[PDB]
This record gives sequence, C-alpha cells and structure tokens, in this order.
Amino acid sequence: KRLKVVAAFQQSGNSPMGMVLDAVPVIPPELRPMVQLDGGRFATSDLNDLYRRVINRNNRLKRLIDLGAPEIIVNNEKRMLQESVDALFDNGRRGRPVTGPGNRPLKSLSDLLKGKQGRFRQNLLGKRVDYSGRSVIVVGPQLKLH
Amino acid sequence: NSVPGAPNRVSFAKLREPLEVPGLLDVQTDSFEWLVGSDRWRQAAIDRGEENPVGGLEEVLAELSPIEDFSGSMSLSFSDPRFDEVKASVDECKDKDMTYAAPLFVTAEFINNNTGEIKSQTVFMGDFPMMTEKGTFIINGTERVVVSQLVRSPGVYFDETIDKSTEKTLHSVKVIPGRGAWLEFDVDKRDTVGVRIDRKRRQPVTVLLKALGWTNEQIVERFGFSEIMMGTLEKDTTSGTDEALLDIYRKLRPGEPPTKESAQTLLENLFFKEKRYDLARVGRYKVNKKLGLNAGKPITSSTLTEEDVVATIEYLVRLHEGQTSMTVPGGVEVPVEVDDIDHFGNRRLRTVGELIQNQIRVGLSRMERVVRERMTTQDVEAITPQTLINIRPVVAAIKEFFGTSQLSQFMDQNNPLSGLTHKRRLSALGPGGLSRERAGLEVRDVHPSHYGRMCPIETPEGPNIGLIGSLSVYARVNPFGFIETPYRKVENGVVTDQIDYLTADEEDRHVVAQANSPTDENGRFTEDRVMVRKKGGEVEFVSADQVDYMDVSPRQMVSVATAMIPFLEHDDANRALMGANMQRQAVPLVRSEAPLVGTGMELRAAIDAGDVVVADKTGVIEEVSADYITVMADDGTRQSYRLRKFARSNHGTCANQRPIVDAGQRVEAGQVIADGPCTQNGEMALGKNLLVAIMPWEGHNYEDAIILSNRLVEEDVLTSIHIEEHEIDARDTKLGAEEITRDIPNVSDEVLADLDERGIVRIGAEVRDGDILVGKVTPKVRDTSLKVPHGESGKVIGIRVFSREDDDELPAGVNELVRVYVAQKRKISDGDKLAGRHGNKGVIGKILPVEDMPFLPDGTPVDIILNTHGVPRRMNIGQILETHLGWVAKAGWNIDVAAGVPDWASKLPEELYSAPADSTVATPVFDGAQEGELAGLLGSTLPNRDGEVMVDADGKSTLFDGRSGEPFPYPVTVGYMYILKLHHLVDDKIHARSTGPYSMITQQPLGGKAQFGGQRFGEMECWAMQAYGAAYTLQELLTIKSDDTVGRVKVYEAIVKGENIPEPGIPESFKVLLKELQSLCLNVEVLSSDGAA
Amino acid sequence: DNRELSERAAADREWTYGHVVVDEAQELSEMDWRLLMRRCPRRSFTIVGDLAQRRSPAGARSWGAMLDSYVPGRWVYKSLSVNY
Amino acid sequence: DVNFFDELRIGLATADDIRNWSYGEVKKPETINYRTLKPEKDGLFCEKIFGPTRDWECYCGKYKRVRFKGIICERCGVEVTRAKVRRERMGHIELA
Ligand SMILES: [Zn+2]
Repeated sequence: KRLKVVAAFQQSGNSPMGMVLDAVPVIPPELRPMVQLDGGRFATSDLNDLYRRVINRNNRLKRLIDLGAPEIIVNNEKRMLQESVDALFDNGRRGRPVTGPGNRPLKSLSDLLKGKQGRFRQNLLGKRVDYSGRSVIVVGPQLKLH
Repeated sequence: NSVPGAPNRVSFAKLREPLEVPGLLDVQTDSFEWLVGSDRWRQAAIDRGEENPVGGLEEVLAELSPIEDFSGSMSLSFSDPRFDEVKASVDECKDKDMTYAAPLFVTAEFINNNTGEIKSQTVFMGDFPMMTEKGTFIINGTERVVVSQLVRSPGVYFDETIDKSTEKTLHSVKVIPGRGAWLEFDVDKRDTVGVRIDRKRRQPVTVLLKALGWTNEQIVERFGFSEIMMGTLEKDTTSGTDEALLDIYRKLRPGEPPTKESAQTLLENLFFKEKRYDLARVGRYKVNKKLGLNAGKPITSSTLTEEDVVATIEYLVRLHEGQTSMTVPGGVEVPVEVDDIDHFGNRRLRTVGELIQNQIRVGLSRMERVVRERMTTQDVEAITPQTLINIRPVVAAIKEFFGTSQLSQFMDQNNPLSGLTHKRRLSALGPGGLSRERAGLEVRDVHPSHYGRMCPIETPEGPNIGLIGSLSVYARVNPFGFIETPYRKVENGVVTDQIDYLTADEEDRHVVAQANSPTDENGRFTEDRVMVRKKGGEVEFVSADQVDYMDVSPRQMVSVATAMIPFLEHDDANRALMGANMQRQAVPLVRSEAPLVGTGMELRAAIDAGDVVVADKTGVIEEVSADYITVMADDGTRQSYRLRKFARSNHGTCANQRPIVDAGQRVEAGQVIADGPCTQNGEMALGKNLLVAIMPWEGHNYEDAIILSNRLVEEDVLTSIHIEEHEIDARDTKLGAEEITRDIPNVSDEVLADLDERGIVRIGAEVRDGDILVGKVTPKVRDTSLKVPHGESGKVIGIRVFSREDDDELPAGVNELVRVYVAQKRKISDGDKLAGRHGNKGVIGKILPVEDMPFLPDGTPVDIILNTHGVPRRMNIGQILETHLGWVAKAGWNIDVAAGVPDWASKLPEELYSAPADSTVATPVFDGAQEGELAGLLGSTLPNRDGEVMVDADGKSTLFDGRSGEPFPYPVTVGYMYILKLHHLVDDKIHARSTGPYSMITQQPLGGKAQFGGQRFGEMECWAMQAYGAAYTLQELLTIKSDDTVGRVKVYEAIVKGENIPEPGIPESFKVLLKELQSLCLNVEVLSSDGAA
Repeated sequence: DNRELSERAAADREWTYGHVVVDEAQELSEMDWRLLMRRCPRRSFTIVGDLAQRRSPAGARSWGAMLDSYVPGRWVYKSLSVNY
Repeated sequence: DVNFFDELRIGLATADDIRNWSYGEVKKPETINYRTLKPEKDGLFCEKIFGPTRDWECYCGKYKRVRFKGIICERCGVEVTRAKVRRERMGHIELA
C-alpha cells in the first residue's frame, strides 16, 4: 500500500514538492459571483469569505514577522493560516467545519465538483432542450414510411 | 322506489333488494354531526343503545379540563360547547371568498380553591368551519373535502416469524398505543422470553415483572406452567423490585444518576399515568377484546394496566407453545392466534370528525399552557375565565388543518360522480399513515376482509395503486372507526329479515352465504348446498343448514362508480378498474343525455351527489325561471331555489343548473326540480348514446384509434364548455403603489379598445391569445398588464373586483384585485380521448363526413367505428353486450305470448315482455340480463319506420360503404354504446418551444405547461443517440439547446441571418471545469496526439 | 447455508434442543447435567439408566440428587422390572 | 483547436505553475466596494488583476470605447479589453 505511492512518484517526473504550497490560486471573480440583491441586500458565494479569511491570516502573519514577535505567537498565526487554507480547499474534511450564521458549513472549492450537483455530474443528468415540443399521436395511415 | 320523480327505467333484475342503499354522503355528515354533538346524532346514538353518548368536542374539553395551578390553589373547567348560526350562506361565502363557519362558545368556570370562590363565564372560542349539506367545507370560498384516513388501530398485536439463523419459529407481540412508549415482548431462538421497553435494549421479561412488584413466588405461581418462563426467571440476575427498577432506569435514562423515586415514578409515567400514555377508546376496546379482559364492564379509561401486561405475556407464552385457548383470572376464554395487520379487524377509518378533533386537541393543548402561565401571573382577585384564555392557538391549529393538511383537498368537481367518490374516498397515505415512496405490495393487495367494505375494483392505477380506495355502497362506519356491512340473518336453512351490521372481526366468526342463492316460499334454500365465505377468505359448498348469514345484495362489494358499469361481471378486473376511473374524469357536456343501457344506481348517485336541486317539501310550482324556481308548499309557506348558471368548477368544467319543472306542476318532497351538470331528469348522464359499428375501417381506427361522424361536430353532440380564471392584483412597493389603468404607456390605441375606464376588459369581448385582460402599471412606469396566456382564447364571461376601500379583507400589501373569467366552447376534435364504461379508451384519429361513414340500409350512418382487434384481447366483451342491448333499447321489442311464454323469456318479468322505442332499461351489475334473454330480445326487436328489421337476431347488420357504395361482403355488429368525453383534451396537452425564458441559478430551460418550457432529454435518449452514432445532433442537444448561452445567441442569429451554424469549438463546460480544477492546485493540461500543448 | 439440521446443531454450542435422550445416564456427573440442561431450556428429557451399573466415580447415586437442581418435583419416574 | 484535443492530463501544480497562471497577487481582503459597488483595488474583484467588469471601459476612464484593444492604461494598469476575461483570468495569493 505504501509502495503504490512511492512508485507513483518514482515512475514519473512528478515531484512530490507539489504537495506543499507556497502560493494559493484564486479562481476568477465570475466563478464566485457577488451581487447586490433587491432592497440593497447582498448575495455572495461562500468562497469569497474563505479567500478573505486566508488573506487576513496571511497579512497578519506578515505583520507579526515584521513586528519581531516571539516564535510562539508567530507560529500560532501560522497554524491559523494552515487551518484557513484547509477550510478554503475542503472545509469539512478535518474535524468540524467553518459554519456560517445559519450554523451550516460554508461551501468550499472542492464542493464545486464534489456534490450531487457538481461539475462532473452536470452533463450526465437529463436537461431541458429548446426547439422541442410534445403532443398526442394518432395513426396517419395515408403517410409514407418516411 | 323512494324517488317520486324517477323516470320509469325497466329493470332486468330478478332478486329484490331487501335493503335500500343508504345515504352515500353519510360517511361525512354523520361523522361531522358526531364532532359537533348534534341533537340528531345524539338521538341516533341513544336509539342504537349507546350509554350517555358524548360528542367529539365534548371529549376533548373533558380531557382538557380541569386546568389547575401546580400549587393546587386554582382550577379552570370548560363545558357546554355550542354553535351560533352561520355568519353567511354557502353561496355568499363562495362569492366573497369567506370561510363558511359558525361561532363556537364554551362555558368556562374558574374556581379559587383556597377561598372556594366560583366564577362562570361564556367564552368565545373562535369561528369553527362548518360542513355543508353536501359534505364539503367552504374555506376561503373554495369548496374542499376531508378524506377518511385508513390507519392501524391501537392495540396488542401478536406476530410469528422464522429465525433465518436457525429456521426456528419465533413469536413476538407489540402493544401499540395512540400516544406513548412502545412495549414489545418476544421469545427468541434460544427459548427465553424478553421485553423491549421504549425500543431500548432487550431484557429478560421478569425484570419488568419484578419492577411491577411481583415476587419470585408470584411469578412461579402464575407462569409456572411453562418451562421457558421458569428458565428465564431462574437465569435472571435481579433480586427484587428496587434492583429491577434501577436496572430499567439505567437503560431508560443513560448517563443520568439513578434513584428510587426517579425509576419508580418513571416506570409509572411510561404506561400507567394518563398524561404521558393512553390507549384511545378504540385501543382499550381492542385490547380488552383480544385479551378477554374487562368483559361486561364499560370502557371508561385509556391507560394500560398491570393485568393487560401480564395477560399479554401469558398470551405470548401460550401462543408459543401452540395452544389455541386462553383464559385469565378475572377474564373470559379467548382464541389464541396471531393477528393479520391488513385485516379490517385491525385497520380503522380516522374520519373527518376525528381528524378535526386531533387538531382541536393540539390547539387546546397550547391554550392550556397559556392558562398555566397567565393564571399564575395575575392577582387572584382580577383573574377571570375570559382573561385566562387565549383562543389564537386553537384558531391557528384549525386554520392550519384546513389550509395545509394533506387530507384536506380541493374537491374533484370535474363531474358529480367525481365529487361523490372523492367524499367517499379512503386514503391510507397521509399524516401519521404511509407514503407512496415505500409502501409495499402487502398493504396494496386486496384482502378477503375487504368484501362488502372496500371496493376491490375502483382504485388509482398510478403509484397510488392500492393505497386509495372507495367505501362500498352498503358499508357504514362503526363508532370505533371500523367498517361494518349489513347481512341478513339465516337460521335452520331459512333466511329471515333481520339485518345485522357486522365488522370483519365479527364476520370471521360466522358463515355467510351468497345473496344470489335461490330461496323458495318463506325463505328456505331450494338446493341443499350453498356457496359460503369462510374465515380463511375461502369459498365452499357447505350444507344449506350450515349458513349463519347471507349478503343483502349481489353488489354489496362494489362502490358507486363500479356499480354504474353494466355487465360488470363480463369485463376483466383491470378493464373494470379503468372504466370506473374514467367515469370520474368525464367532462360535462352542453346537453346531458341519460344512457339507454344503465344500472339502478344512476338516479341515487346523482341525487346523493347533490348537484341536482331537490324540493324540500311537497307543494306546487309558483314560478319558473332560468335563474330560480319558486314553490308553495301544502303548508302555505313559500320556498325559493337559486340555480347556479355557468359557474366555474374547481377543474374549470361548467356547473350549469337547469330547471325541469313546469309552472303549476305538482312537486313532491324529494322530487328533483333542477338538473345538474351531468344529469337528465335527475339521473346521472356522463356521456352520449352513439350508433357504433364494430369493424376495422381503412386503418383509421388502428391500435384503438376512433373514427367519428362529422354529425357529432355539427350537432354539438360532444361539445363542452370550459371556464378559465385569471387574476391580477395591484399592490405597493418601496417605490410606491401600483395602478390598474387603461393608460398603459406606448401601447397602441386599438389594443386597449375593449378595456373599460378602469382598464378591465368588458364582458362579452372575444379575447385572442396574448390579448389584454386587465391593464396594470408599476413604478420603475412599466407595462405589467394581465394578458391571455399562450393558446388560450374565449369570451369574457364574468368579472369580479376587490378593493381595500370596500373592506375586501385581502392580505397585506395589496390595494386591488381583479378576476377575469373566460368561457370557451370546445367541439370534439382529432386527438381528443373518448372511452366507454368498460375501459375501452381511445383517441379520435379521424372525423369523417356524414356521407363517408358506413350507413345502414335504412340510410342512417353510424356515429362511431370501434376496431374489432381490441375486444378479444382486452377481455371486455361487456361493451359488446351493452351494444346489443343498446339497440334493443333504441328499437322497441315485443315478445309474442299468444300461445305461451317462450322458454328463454320464462324468467323475464311480465313488464319486460314489450317496450316502445327509446325506452331506457336497467341491467344491474350482478343481477341483470342473461345471454339467452339478450339473444331472444335481439330476435324480438320492433322493425324500423319503414317496417324493416335492421339488425338480425345476432346483432349484425348489412352495412354499406359510404365511399365506393357497395355493401360490405359480411354483416357487421351494430348497436348503441354510451360514450364519455374524457378531460384529456388536446388544447392544453400540446407544447412547443424555440428559445424563451431560462433558469438562472443554472442556465437550463424551464419546464411547465403555462411557462413555455422545453422537453427533457434524459440519459436514455442520449444512449439512443450514441447508439445511432449521431454525434453532432447529440452535441446540439447537450450544449447549444440546453446550457450554452453564447452558443444559443450565436446559433439563433445564424438561423435568422441564414448562415451556416458555427461548428462548436472548445466546450464552455470544459473551460469552467478546467479553472475549477486549477483552483485546487491541479495542473490540468490539454495534450495533442503529437505532444503536449 | 443450506446445511442439515444436525450439521448446524452440532457446530454451535448455543444450540437449544427440543428433546434430549440420555442412556446409561448414571455415568453423567453434575457438570454434565448442568451442560445438558443449559442446552435444553425446554426441559424435555428421556433419561435411561440403571444406578447399580454405575462405573464412573462422579456418576449419580440417586436421580433426585442430579435432577432436583433443575426440575424439583416436576420429573416422572418409571421402571421396568421384568427381564426377558 | 479542438481538432488536437486528444488527451487530458492531470498532475500536481507547483508554486511556479500557480505564479505563471496568475495575472496578479491578491493583496487585500476587500470585497466589492460598499461605498459605490465598484471593485476594490487589489481586492478579490480587482479589475487590474481580473480585467474590467464592463467592456473596453478603463478604470480611470482614459480609454472607454470599442476601437481600443489590448492597451494597458499607464495610470491604473487595467487592460482595455472585452469583459469576458473576468471568467478566465486567474489570481494568486503569496503565502508568508
Ligand atoms: Zn486608466
């Protein structure tokens, strides 16, 4: 069971260094829509909140390293950054998820393609189509087969 | 007879009915009268011998009272529920969207026990919805019905199963209350008796007995007869009551600290204290009946008791050992046997009254907490009964029931039979019942206990198959909710006139004979052997002296809709089911015509449906008008009856009522005075009598297609009226109010021509598809007018308007409302469905000119052609027989009696020896015309106008081809058949689309009849396309036509510009998927066949 | 599994038998009777033997001493004196 | 060129791949502007990173019409281009 992974890394140029991240990609804005609702309220995908949290933790870690704080506080902030990135990628995978005001977990990046209405299952399910109609049938005995 | 105005429909029946068909709406009205404790119900109950009967509301108020403070210092009690007269009449409620209701008042008594002071006060409890004389409730002007719910009765149920691990036979028992914890006992594969309390973990049963106060000596004395009980007792690590109670408490309250008081009181609160556990009156009755306890004593308590538990244990042990008889100390001997769950001895009807009573109980429970609080938060001097009560929870609960409960349903007003069947419907699915999702075949299957109680034929064919049925015509509801049916008593081989209503449990203890069994003078059976039904649901030839009961009528088992199928016994069960279902979906016709061949049931069914107007008391007609009729009774008092004219039904069908009586006519009490939508002279008329020829014809009736004569279109034989209802309301918003007005911006001067000064289209205007109905504008102003939907058209028949300036009682945020009614008259057309009463449904494939139809030598062209190849395979020759009799009904008949009665006619009553043309006949479903009688009558038909016998003795005629003109080389079966126009009309069954509105959260089209939605393309259709290998068409369906936005705009403009449809490039789904994958730090790369790219 | 009754019964110690036949039962010790009673909760037994013939040291000296711990006063004694 | 879309490969992305995909680093946790509903500069919706919300409309307005293509505005860095680019342009965050 271990040689499976070890060989999967042996038999290719694939470096294992990709399993540790130094940078985090941000999905284009229109894939995570934010809009104002009727009456001045706002609708927003949870992805924006997760990205905001990650950015907050990263900026505060930079500040702490600038301030010369002792290692304990700095690496506690590092732990928080790690947790924020984990929540961004797969919120519920580890322990208890980050939850919104409704006491329900936020949807993460993985949920985009994980769920029953995920990207990989969109095409498979039946869908409505234009230029179509439906009607009752009767026998046209005078018709030709075509 | 019992119907003064009945037309003289001669009947082929041989046996007399010793019992009249009861009131078909009694299942609703009697239950509701019980709920409100009406005087009529009380008198009927005490006549039946019930001891001081109590009404439904009285029961709940007696349960509720006395409300007491937890200090014991005060009490509150409720009594004397009574109703004031209804605020408005039924028609006023329908007009103005009010609920038909009566104020409810209760006498409330408050007592201060510390002083002993008394205060009594009349308290208004709310407007209580009231049932109409038709068995319906007017809720917000809409007429609704409450269906009776089939549910398992509370009680003790024994069961037997096989242990798959050992193939051993195991027994178990469940005590199931109306409310409370469950109590199960069982004998397992290792021969030890155990108990499950509150569905917690299993224990030795003695652990309960010790917890109840039994010592080992008592357990040995009672249960010593069985070695397994002694082995369970001797292998139990419990010493006495306290240890057993603590052990029970641990399982019952895991993780909580156990103490003597906690366990001792918890075990009592579980089963023996009323506020947390109770068998309903029916549950107590059932437990006492099965366990043989409290016999000869009145049912006056609801809790389980020590004797019930001990007797249940002993019953289980006796059953396990294979014993058949059991008697308990202080009880009576009873049979030992497992219980069939599906038997109507265990199923019961929670009718309308009990359904309303439960929600009243919930609301009163809320109000009780209100009283518990505000009784203890006010000066004892100031508190009064009216200041302790808040009625809002009760009114809210009643409104919730009548507005949201699955069992409260819009009444099926398609036609009178549909509504009548809806009122008599029995539904197993609903709150606290079962569901279509997981109900197995076991509950759906017909049961031998259903005989005479639930119709085996009339049930839906879809996922509701078996879950919804109909009450039999002779059945009534036992006050405990069990269905009971009448039987004639039989003794010493002679039948007698005593009628006993037996439940299924009672009936299983008797032998019941077949009603059709012959009996000579004074009732003795002619033959020495008789068909009888037996407890196993079995049929046997028993000795004629071995019969205890007999069925009162041959058709005791059928429902109303099933009884209306002539020659029912000649049709297969599936096709009889289809015909019964189709009768309910027949649309009213402009003119109704009673069937030539019918049953005795049409008249009573129509009368009890209530669509016909019936005189209340004998008198003479003073006035007749299209709108109202006025009668003067022999008392000298005067009555006026109002007729519904062109009123819309819940399903859009026309509910026109017509007067039949002439001025000055003698009208007796109960006589029909005005016909309903589907009645002629009082008796129901759901279709038309058409001249039918049974033959294939040029392939235009291939695969059950139907050919119609153009006469039916020309003479409006099958024409029907439909009324559509459109709403638009003027409201307000943050940006201001909304205006209904004629001054719509930028609309052409003619488009608003038919509109009035307010902007509402005038009555009598012919409105086209897409035309304006009511002009409305809203701030931004904008055009938001009400317009005729796609495909719809007709004449504006009526307008109704509501404004807050008139105290309209509309909801919040609305300033005006307008309802427009559009009437459309539809002739029969191609694609419309027709069907007989035998399940012979079909679609009209062709309508032929009158000269093209095959015609009789007399010159009469046939009205309809039905293909032969349908009858033999589908097994519904009852349509053929009817056809033959139909001719014998149109042309008269005359049996020669000069020398003597012919042998085949020897069973005909003397009244059936001759009848004139167009004479209606009755052939009841299980006692009617035999084959020989029908053949003889075919031989005895009168000739036509010119003296020619058009149809031979075999029912065939020499038809002529209307096109070539030569006769057909063989005679063809010709006759008259009763045909129904079904509600599946083409006008709204057709859909079409080419782009339009789209979904937004995901971009696929919409789906809906009135929303211009497209057709679904499932995965199976994709499989078919892949099997063809038509890749490009599949791609069009998958991307351009369904999801793509840019692709859609491009392709539409390409078609409009007449240019090549662009060949799709990189899919749009792929590009979003790629970025979604990349956002998770996955390097996804497109590879060319030659290298990375 | 579709095993014979004997196959399924002999493989499991928890199997409870409907009847137990014991011949030469005098040789059974108290623990053997305990085991057999554990395997026959229904308490249906046909016990056959002759006390004088006992060879086992732990065998029964009298039927009561063995059977009263399980069915005191609920066991029937029969004898066959004639020898042929 | 879907005519050469023959195989699809998946693998671990390295930090250099993430930096090559991205048009710019998201620096601030800002949302759409509460004051005017415009995107914040350097926010998660920054136009300088992800492109303009409205076609050929410069952030500072020095280029505003269809005839202009591809030009970076020297004063605010937004590219005068079609708005659809906001559905494809990737960002990144540099972790400390
Ligand atoms: Zn600029």
